Amino acid sequence: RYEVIKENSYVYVDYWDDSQAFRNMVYVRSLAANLNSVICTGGDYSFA
Amino acid sequence: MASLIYRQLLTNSYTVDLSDEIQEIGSTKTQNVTINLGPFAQTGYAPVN
Repeated sequence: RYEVIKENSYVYVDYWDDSQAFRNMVYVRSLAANLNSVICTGGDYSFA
Repeated sequence: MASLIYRQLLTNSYTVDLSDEIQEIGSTKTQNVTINLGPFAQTGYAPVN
């Protein structure tokens, strides 16, 4: 069994930071973002 | 003295009408008056889910 992520899969990234603003995002009315895409590419793996 | 006051009245009754006619038409006509609220934000949460 080997796992493969494809178009029916999701990647989740949990994020926390120590910035003063972040201490501020508690009672939120709305959030919006303009985020870049990134390509994740597999490296080699040898089976000895 | 009283002579006036008394008579003075019945003399100025014709007025009763004009005035009388105001509070009717006046009220029969009327302007739309404003609500001064908005001291602070109405603000609430804005989506159910």
